[PDB]
Parts: sequence; C-alpha cells; structure tokens
Amino acid sequence: ARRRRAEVRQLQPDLVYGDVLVTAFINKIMRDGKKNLAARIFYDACKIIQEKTGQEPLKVFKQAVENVKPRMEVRSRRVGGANYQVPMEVSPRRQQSLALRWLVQAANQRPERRAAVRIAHELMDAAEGKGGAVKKKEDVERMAEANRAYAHYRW
Amino acid sequence: GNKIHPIGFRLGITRDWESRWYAGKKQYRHLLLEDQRIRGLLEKELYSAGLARVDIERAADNVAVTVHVAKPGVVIGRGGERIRVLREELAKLTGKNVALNVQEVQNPNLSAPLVAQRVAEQIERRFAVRRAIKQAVQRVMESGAKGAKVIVSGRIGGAEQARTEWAAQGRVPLHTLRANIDYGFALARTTYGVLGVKAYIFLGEV
Amino acid sequence: ARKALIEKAKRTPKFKVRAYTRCVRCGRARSVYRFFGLCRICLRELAHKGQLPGVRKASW
Amino acid sequence: KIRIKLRGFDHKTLDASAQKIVEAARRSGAQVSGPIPLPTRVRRFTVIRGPFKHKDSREHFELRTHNRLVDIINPNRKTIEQLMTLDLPTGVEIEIKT
Amino acid sequence: EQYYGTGRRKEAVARVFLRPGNGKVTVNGQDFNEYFQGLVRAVAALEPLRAVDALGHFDAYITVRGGGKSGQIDAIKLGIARALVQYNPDYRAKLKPLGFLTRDARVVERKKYGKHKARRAPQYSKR
Amino acid sequence: ARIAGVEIPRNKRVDVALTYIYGIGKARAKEALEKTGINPATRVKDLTEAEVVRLREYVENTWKLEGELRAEVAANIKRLMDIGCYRGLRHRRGLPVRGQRTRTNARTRKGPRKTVAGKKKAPRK
Amino acid sequence: PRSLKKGVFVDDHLLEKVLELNAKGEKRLIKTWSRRSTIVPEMVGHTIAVYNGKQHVPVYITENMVGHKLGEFAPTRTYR
Amino acid sequence: GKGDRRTRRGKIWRGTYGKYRPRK
RNA sequence: ACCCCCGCCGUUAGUUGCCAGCGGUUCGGCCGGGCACUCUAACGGGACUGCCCGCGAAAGCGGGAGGAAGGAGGGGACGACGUCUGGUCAGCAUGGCCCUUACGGCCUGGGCGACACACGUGCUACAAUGCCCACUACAAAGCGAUGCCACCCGGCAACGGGGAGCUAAUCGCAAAAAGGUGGGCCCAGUUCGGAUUGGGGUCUGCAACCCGACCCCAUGAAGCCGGAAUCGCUAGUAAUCGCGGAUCAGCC
Ligand SMILES: [Mg+2]
Ligand SMILES: [Mg+2]
Ligand SMILES: [Mg+2]
Ligand SMILES: [Mg+2]
Ligand SMILES: [Mg+2]
Ligand SMILES: [Mg+2]
Ligand SMILES: [Mg+2]
Ligand SMILES: [Mg+2]
Ligand SMILES: [Mg+2]
Ligand SMILES: [Zn+2]
Repeated sequence: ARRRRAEVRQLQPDLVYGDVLVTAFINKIMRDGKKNLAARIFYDACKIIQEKTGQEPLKVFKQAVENVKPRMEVRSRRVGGANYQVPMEVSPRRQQSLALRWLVQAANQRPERRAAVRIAHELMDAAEGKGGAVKKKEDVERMAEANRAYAHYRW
Repeated sequence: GNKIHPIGFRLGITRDWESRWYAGKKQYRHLLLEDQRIRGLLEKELYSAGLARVDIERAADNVAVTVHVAKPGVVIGRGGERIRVLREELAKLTGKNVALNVQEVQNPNLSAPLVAQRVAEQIERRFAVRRAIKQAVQRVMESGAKGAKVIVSGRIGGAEQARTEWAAQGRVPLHTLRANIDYGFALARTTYGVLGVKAYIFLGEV
Repeated sequence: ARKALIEKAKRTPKFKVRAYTRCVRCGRARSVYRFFGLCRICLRELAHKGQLPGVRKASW
Repeated sequence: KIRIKLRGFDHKTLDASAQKIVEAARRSGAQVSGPIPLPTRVRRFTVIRGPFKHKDSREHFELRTHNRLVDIINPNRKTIEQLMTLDLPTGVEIEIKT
Repeated sequence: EQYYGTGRRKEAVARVFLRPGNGKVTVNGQDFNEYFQGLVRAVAALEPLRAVDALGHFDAYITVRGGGKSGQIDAIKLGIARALVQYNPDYRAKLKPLGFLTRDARVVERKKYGKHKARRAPQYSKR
Repeated sequence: ARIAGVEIPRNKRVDVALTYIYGIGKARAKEALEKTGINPATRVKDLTEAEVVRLREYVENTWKLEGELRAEVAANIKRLMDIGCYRGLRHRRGLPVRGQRTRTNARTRKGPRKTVAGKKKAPRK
Repeated sequence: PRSLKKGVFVDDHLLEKVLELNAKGEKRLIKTWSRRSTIVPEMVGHTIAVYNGKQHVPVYITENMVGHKLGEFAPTRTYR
Repeated sequence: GKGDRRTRRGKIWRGTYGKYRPRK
C-alpha cells in the first residue's frame, strides 16, 4: 500500500442475524472457501450456546469479542542498534481482526472432537473471561506495559 | 529480442492473409504444404521480376495464385511464352489444375519486401551499407509514404564485429494497431556471411 | 534433422510403430503439430506472415 | 426443405455469402429460415516463442471456424436457379443436404 | 398477469417470473427450498422481495441454468429484482440503493501462461 | 475371537477386525462375512460362537494366511533371487525392483539417507 | 504382476533354432539378440548366450526360470 | 485420499474406472 | 488510443431455447405449435468527469444523481533508444575450420531410466472444518473416421463381444468434483496415509527383462504438520474442487 490508504472491504450482513461482525467471524472459520461448512459450524455453535446457556447466542458472541480485543500491543522497531519492542494502542479495526482471529485459533486449540462445539465452548469461556482466546489478549497487554519504558518511541 | 511481426500482429485488420481459403482436419495440412511448394518455385524463379506477394485463393481443384510483381514483363515472357512454362511447371507440382494471374506493383518503392530486397542486393554487391540504407529510406519516403525505416543486421562491411544499422523518417508506429505498416525482410548471403535486411513502410492509417 | 535421418518418409516401418511426424519444412521432429505438419517454430513463423489461412493471433 | 450449412474462417465472407443465398431464393421458394448463426469452434495453438528453452515465452494462435445454416423449405426450381450458379466468396465452402 | 426479469451472475442465467399469488417459488420444478436443499445462502435470492414487502403477495416460477447453485442464487436474486420493477417501476427508489439492480461483473480470471493460476506465480529457491 | 494362525482381533467391527490378520484386507473382510452370512458391523465381542466357527472355518480354509503366507512370499523372492533373475538381483542389492528411479526417491527401499562428502561450486541446485 | 495376455511371445530366431537342436538332442551354445523373447520348456537344459548390448553372456536355462525372459538373466548396466 | 488407487477419489484422480468407481 | 475476451441494453437470425401460452402425453419439452425467453453470432447503442455541489489559475481532487457499469469498469494482445561480448550454429538459415571407407550411412541390442549422495520444481499426506459407502444437485471450455463410443451382454474389474447414433449447438467423450441428505469410523498411526513388495490379469504395440499404463487380491512403509533459512498472492485474487486440450499406438 504505497499509494492509497486501502479502504476496508465492507461485508454483507449475516443471513440470520444480519450482523456483519458475524460474517467476519464466519469468514475466519472458513477454509478453502467452503463457506457453507463455515456458516454451519457457527450456527450449530450458536444453538449450542442456547442449550448449555440460557442466553441469546448473538450477545454471548459480541461479549466474547469484547474481552478478547487487546487495547495495547507491542510493535518491534529498530532504534539505535537493538530492536526495542514499542508498546502502543491498537486501532479499532485491528482490535477486531485480532479478536476474531484469536477466537477461532484458540477454539481450534480446544479438545472436543466437534468443530462446532469448540467454537461454542470457546465463545462462552471468552464471555466469562476465561479461555485460550482471552489468554493471548491479556498476554499481549502484559507484553506492552512491561516494555512501557521504550514507549517514548511512541511511533 | 522483443517486438512482434508487424503483419501477423495486424492480420485482423490493416493487412489480409497470403492464403485465404477454407479447409480442415484431413486436408488443411496437405492443402497447405502445397501452397509452400507453390511459393517455393515462384521465389526461386521470378526473382528478377521482383516478387512481393503470392496470394493463393481456392474453391476446389481450381487454384488461384496471383503473383504480384514490379516487372510484370519478366514474368509473362515473350508474347506470353514464359507464363506458359511456369503455369505448366505448376501443374507438374499440383495436378490440381490452377490459374496464374499477374498484377503489377504500383511503385515498388512502397513494397517493404522490394525495398528490402533492393537493399539486400546492393549489400551483396558490396555497396556502403549505411548509404544504401539512407538512400532506400529516401526513395520510399520520397515517393509517398507517411513514414519508413530500414534495418540491416550485422557484419556491416564484412567487419569482424556484427553491428546494426538504422535509418528512419516520419511516423512508423509499430505499437498502433491500425497503422498499416508494410513489413519486408530480405536475406543477403555473402563471402563473410548472412546479413538480414528489414524494411518498414507506413501508409495512411485508419 | 539430417537428410539421412529423414527416412521417415520411407513408409517401410517394417512395423507401423516406428513412424514419426517430422516437420514438413525444417524436419523439427521434436514438437510437430498434426493439423499443420509444421513444428512449433515454423507454425509461429508462418502464422506471422499470414500464410496460415484463418490463423489469427489469439487473445482473451 | 433444402438444408444449407455454410462454414468459413471470415465472419464476413459468410454473412456476405450466406446472405446472398437468402435474398436470392427469397423470390422462388418459401421465405427462408433466415441465416441462423451456430456456435463457432476455436482451435488454440499455444507455442513457446523462441527456439531453445525459455519455457515461459508462449504467445497464442487460434483458428476459429464459423458456421451458418439458413434452411429453405418449399424448393421451387427457380430457387435452384437463383442459387444453383451465382455465388462469389473464395474463403467459403458449402455443404447442402435437402 | 405476469412479470419478468432475467438476472445473470458469475456466469448464471435465471428466468424470473413473478405472478400475484401466495409467495411460493418453483425453481426448475423443485421447491425453492428443494433445489437449494441446505445452503445457508439461499435466503439471499428473495431479499429483493422483502425489500418492498413482497413475497407473501407474489409468487415466482424460475428457470435457472449455468454455473453453480451459488451463482444461480445471485442471478435469481437479480431476476426477482428486475421483474419486481416491470411490475411497479417505482420500486427502484428503494430497490436500487441496496444495489440489487446491479450485475456483479466479477468473473473468473483468465489463466495466464508462465503462471500457475492467472497470478499464483511459481516459486524459486536460492535465486 | 481367535481365528487364523495366532489371530485375535477383538472389540471392533468384525470386518475391521479380520483386517488385523496377515492375509486379510478390507476386501476379503466383507466377503468372509458375506458368505458366512454375519453382520459386519457386529462388535467382535458381541459375536456368536456359531458365527465364530463358520468364520474360523470359512476363512482358515479358503485363503492362505499368516505364517504359511509369509513363508510363500519369502519363498518366492528367494527363487527369483537364486536364479540370475535381474529382479532377483534388485532384491539382493536392496534397490527398488519395479523399475523406478534410483537417483533420487528410493528411501523407502534404501533406508535413511547415507550422506557423503561432495562437490560444491557446480550448482547442484 | 507381469502380463502379455494370450500368445506367449518368443522370437523364432532361437525358437525354430533351438528345437532343431532338440532333434539331435541339444547342442553346445547359441547366441541371440532376442532378449525380448519369453522362455519355453524346449529351452530348458539348453544354454543360450544373451546380449548385454555389448557382450554375449552364457545363460544356462533351467526349469525354475522358464516363464521369464532371457534378458532377465543378462544384466545391462555395470555398477559398484 | 486422491492417492489411494482403490477408492472413489483414487480412481477419479487417476481418471479411471474399476471395482471402486464403476461406470454406473 | 485504434484490436480481443468479460459487464448492461436493442436490431437482425431462429431445429439452442420454453405451456413463457394453448391442445395432447409412454407427462422425457416427448407431440403439434410458437419465437417470447435463455442462448447462439453479427451488428448497433452505452462512460465522456457528459450532468449537479465543493476547492483550483488550469489540469484535476473530493462529493453526489442517474446508470449494468466509471473517472484507465475487470482480464489480454502489445515492450522504446539501448544493456548483458545474454541464449540458440541441435529447428531452420549462414562465414570460416575439420571429416570423407569415413567425425558419413544401415541394422540388431544396450544407453539417454544407472547410484553412496547434494539441490530445484512439484504430487500425495500426516486427518474429525476429516476419511469411507450410498443416494441426490448445479459448470465451462474443448475434442471425435476407424475416431468419440450410446445401449445390451460376459468379467469384481481393467477390459472383451455385440451394436445405435454422430460426419458432431441435434450423437459420444461426460461422471463434474467440492456440495446437499442419510449411514458408518470415534481420535487410534486408525475405515488416517498410500510407499514398498508377492501374485493374478487387461490393453497398446513385431516386441513392454532392462523400461509402459490400467485392473483385482494380499502387503500397508515414512508420515502425528516440519531446523536455519525461504516462496506466492491485494478479489472473484489467494486458498480449494473437478473438467478439457495439445503431443500422442501406448505412456511414466
Ligand atoms: Mg511414435
Ligand atoms: Mg480456478
Ligand atoms: Mg484410506
Ligand atoms: Mg472541471
Ligand atoms: Mg500500448
Ligand atoms: Mg557469450
Ligand atoms: Mg553456451
Ligand atoms: Mg533425460
Ligand atoms: Mg459385467
Ligand atoms: Zn519446422
């Protein structure tokens, strides 16, 4: 991206919740463009969040994303010799990309043999504030604020 | 080593084929090898006539062939005695039974193939290459043409190091797909070696 | 592509499996197209001249 | 019911050709089914540009064959008169099966 | 009496015939839900209807040939969008801002030579 | 249930289980069950003593299995190996027999790579 | 898992030349370039010398090696 | 997978027919 | 820019097409019929910052309306003067040097397919977002005369025998695969993965030892996601799935 400021592709809302954020998450689950299996998994999961949890799936989901969005992250940088890890805010845009990505990743890191479940259970755990997803998130912030000395290299 | 043949590039437009006849699968390869046999002799013979093109139309066992020349005389013959020898030497090659028309070239000074051969020859006779070239561009440029250009290969003057000579005037847009640029190549066997000759002539446009 | 090795025209395959295309212009046995009798090179050379009836340049 | 099938390399040497056949017989037979097109069959020849190596040179050559039909039902002598011997194009070749 | 709108997408053609009625859809014979048996996207095609509170007011006979059931779902979506205009041409005002009256021109990209897939370029080592 | 030469496939589908025998594959599996008319899906444990006898007898007597088989195969190789048979020499030399390339890719027959010293500057890339 | 079909092939250079020797019993040597031929019983006991593509190697044909094809007993390449 | 010559895919991949990918 | 392919509309043309619309039905668009529609291929229209608001001296930048579409709408063909003493005398052409019972020519056989090893480009894979069986659904572009091979029969099968149509928008290759539905597997080197090897056999071809592809049985390897290092791709792209073609007896 040397020229323009590459605008963000706008996604078509969910075919059930009409929520764009959902499509996004579904796209992060998808692999080899098998978007059906991807959509299914997320919906089967939403129905697993309905059973084992008396709450509306959609709200559990958004809640999750929320706890998994890092607000500070460390970015490397060469400053006089060594490569000091400068701590800095995270764009609203990047927060999402990371949150969703992390969820799917940690979700596929779980044990339960069923794809749709790993997502179901991961989302919930995330909502409660536990789970591999939120780990990474809190690990990131920890990383920054632990290198908050080189923060005068603001960037 | 770039750039396409200016003709083959424009075949869709500003330039028709040298053999326009339908055919297919079982015939095409046979019906084409022939055309080459044809052209083969004509160029081997009608050299002094000043060959420039050999259109070859067809329909069935009644071929066309319309040799284009600068000196239609040399072709025909005395009263038309040679156009008898060839026209016959023709069927001794293709039982097919074919004609043999002859159109004259209106100013061989706008026939890339001719201008080329023109230069190719001089070079064989040992004329100063650069001169022969400049002259040629002039002739061509001096008798119509909105642009022209000639190129001689290498070993100019028999020099041990192969070179490459130029010469050009007026627009000669090889890129413009609609120019109508006549392309002509001439060889040039020599005591020291082959030296290709390229002639480019630009006419009108649309 | 030695005259000597253009015994391909000899028919006499003794067995028809010993038969082989060969260029009908340069002898370029290596990549001779059927529909033309010509090798990948000559096919390209002639297509440029226009001596290949209705054989324009592709593009799409 | 004389079915004509015209094939040519030039999409004009036919529209010209097959069109003559329409205006002609349109004064001695039925009224012709109009020159119906018909899909074109293209032959691609993908060739390496130069000799010796350079696997990725290429350059494409295609030999597209075009077709036309027409169809004249109600054959009436004069039809086979205005057509029989009055063609013109050279880059064409017909096949008819009434 | 009847309404028409074609609709093409990524190489798919859908003949859309609306007709004042219940709101059912016969895609190539099978029921709307029968041809698209289990495709989380299907719902899309009829979106141009809900656009102007149709569906339970119309009905649709649809012929679809070409491409894949996904491309067809978009051709059909465009069909139902066009036809819905021959009926009341006033629908544009709300049907267009959604972009339903556009013909997604995204098509497969030619496979160029030298490369594996039009773009996917072959890889090298110790270049 | 124990079937052929020291065969004891258990707690899995009978077909699958029969596979655990030397001369039985997914093919002979559905057949031996086909003929002997036994559900293939039955867990070997849930089988019947009647079925285990028809199987035990049909299989053991219908195909050459286990040890006796390895005996044959070994016997074969030994043969084309005793006679100047090229194919037999490929066994001795330990190189692939079915005419494959031995300049690269023959590890399944050669074993682990046996690296040696070599020639650098001569783009062996 | 070899296979020819119906008609075990054997060049008749050595065939009709091997059985001719079956009339007087056997002989003392042979030599054919037909390593392309299958081996038939009548060859047994005999001693045909096949061609490396350079040499004529003496191959004693026994029963155990019938179905094979001569060349399988006359190695081509030289290694180690 | 695409490589098992005695399965549906293995046959499809190798563009063939047999006991595992019959004609119909 | 002028040319080609893809986006939208119209005219001409209807043996492709559809009850769109009517009558019949072995209810197969099968029948009559009908060109509307899809389409087929030829031509014509359409985009130019042309119109509206904003800044600017201008070019133009931002924004908005209409529109299938825009500010080069998306993909090709197309590569300047020259550079690298770049590549190819092994495609062909050609100066010079060299060989002429041979550095020519024919043949049979072998070799180009060798291996202790090193590298490049790839295929398949290590699995449950998966594998297997069954049922069922959408494609495009191509190719077909001894050639594609319908359908029927013998074979588990490759394939063999018989034989219709096609001269190929009207017949065949052809089954698209991923996908949807139902079942099995239940986390194991396994119903993952198919190397390797034993046996039987088909097919082409004079001939498949060296050295063909295919089928069926048995075998069932390494591989549980890869060190340093390193490659591709900015959208219908990457990723993934199958389909065709050239060469071509057959086929690596
Ligand atoms: Mg051959
Ligand atoms: Mg693709
Ligand atoms: Mg398997
Ligand atoms: Mg202005
Ligand atoms: Mg340009
Ligand atoms: Mg050099
Ligand atoms: Mg060199
Ligand atoms: Mg080699
Ligand atoms: Mg059968
Ligand atoms: Zn050639």
